[PDB]
Amino acid sequence: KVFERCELARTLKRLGMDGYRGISLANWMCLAKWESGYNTRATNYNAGDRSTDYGIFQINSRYWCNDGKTPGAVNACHLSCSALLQDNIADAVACAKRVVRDPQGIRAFVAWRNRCQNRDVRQYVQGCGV
Repeated sequence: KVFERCELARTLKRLGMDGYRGISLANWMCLAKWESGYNTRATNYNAGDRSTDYGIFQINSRYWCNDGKTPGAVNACHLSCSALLQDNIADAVACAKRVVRDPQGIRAFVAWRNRCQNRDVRQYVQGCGV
């Protein structure tokens, strides 16, 4: 499913993402935008280390979810990577919350460092009623 901007913002809000571990909803929106374009079906294979990024937040199969074909997988979210390709993002959100519980927090997602950090991110939630 490809989310409309405000539809996604309200959805993340309901799922308890606003202010989770000090991360604002606008920051989460910026992350989703640049990781997948708000597309839950997005996948990206990393030929270098043989891992794959899954879903709206492009969560990696080496550390977070299990796809059974990634060398040295850890499955920290204790989830099948399949769960990260659903239209319903509850599982993706639960896993994203797990990711940011590590020391790095939101910094764990490189895309956030490149496109969101130290930038004006209000634009992502404006007009959404969140």
